[PDB]
Amino acid sequence: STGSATTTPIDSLDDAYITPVQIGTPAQTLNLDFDTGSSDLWVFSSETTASEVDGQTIYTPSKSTTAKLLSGATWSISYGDGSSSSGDVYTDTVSVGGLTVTGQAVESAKKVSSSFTEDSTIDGLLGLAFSTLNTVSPTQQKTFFDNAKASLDSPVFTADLGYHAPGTYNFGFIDTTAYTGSITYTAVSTKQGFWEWTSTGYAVGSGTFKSTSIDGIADTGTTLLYLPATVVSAYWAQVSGAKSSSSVGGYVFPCSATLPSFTFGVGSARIVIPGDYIDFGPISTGSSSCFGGIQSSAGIGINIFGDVALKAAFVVFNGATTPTLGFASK
Ligand SMILES: NC(=O)NC1CCCCC1
Repeated sequence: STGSATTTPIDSLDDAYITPVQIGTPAQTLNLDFDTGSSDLWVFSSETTASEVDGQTIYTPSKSTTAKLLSGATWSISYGDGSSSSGDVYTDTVSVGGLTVTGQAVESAKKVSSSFTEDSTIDGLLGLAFSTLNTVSPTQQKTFFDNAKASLDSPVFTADLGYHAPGTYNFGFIDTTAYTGSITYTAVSTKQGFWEWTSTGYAVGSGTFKSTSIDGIADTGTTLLYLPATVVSAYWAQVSGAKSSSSVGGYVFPCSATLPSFTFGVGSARIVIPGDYIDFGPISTGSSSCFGGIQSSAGIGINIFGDVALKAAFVVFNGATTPTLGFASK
């Protein structure tokens, strides 16, 4: 089997991407944030505290003839950005882009934090990291990808995120028309439950490539590119008037600037992030200070190849017995 679904930016900055997901019988279509940095499929629901719902589409398990309460199971998650959600669990039929899993754990939110309530465009998350990070207790549950894997033509999914445009998530096949050149594969460590890999180095604009190992995660659920302070300082030193602002919470730059590109290494290959991809716009409406798309990871404890990096590539998440990542230009 295979599936193929279009992913759409939630706003004009590509702050996140939503992909329609069919849940239940008859189908209830919710727009989920596909997140390769977490392992829970959770939804706004008929159980969510009413004051915490503001425009999201909800899953109502009582209207699905295939929903079953997973007796005793609860979940509770806290993300890197400080947001959180918790609730109970149903099993139900879940389809993505024509690919169907029966008996998927659908985590129903009883509570969500303010950042979720305040984002009317995201109806929940669909986690695509390794199932070892799933929060369900007392019986940990499998991701949608882990449940689908055995039925797929090939045990893979691909992320093809657009810059200010729709893209695609494919399951079970590699669309050889979606990228240029060849795919370079690189080793993955699953020891922290993430798609964790080591970049071979970087370049700023037309500068010389610096060969240096940068361990980090491929995370579709993180907006920005978080890298060591040495690397980030080197990038923003090329932008007149850029500075790290403690008050704003990262590097800012004059909105009048033209930003340089940023290149990262995948083995002997190179992925170039155009400068425009690094512009996240005014810090506040009408400001001439703009927020940077490359930020320090110093305060995180891990480097994160988030959407700024991934949307410059066609990315293969290879879930073979020994997982690997693949990157191609496009
Ligand atoms: N994706 C995140 O922001 N945090 C993850 C940490 C590991 C457990 C699942 C959530």
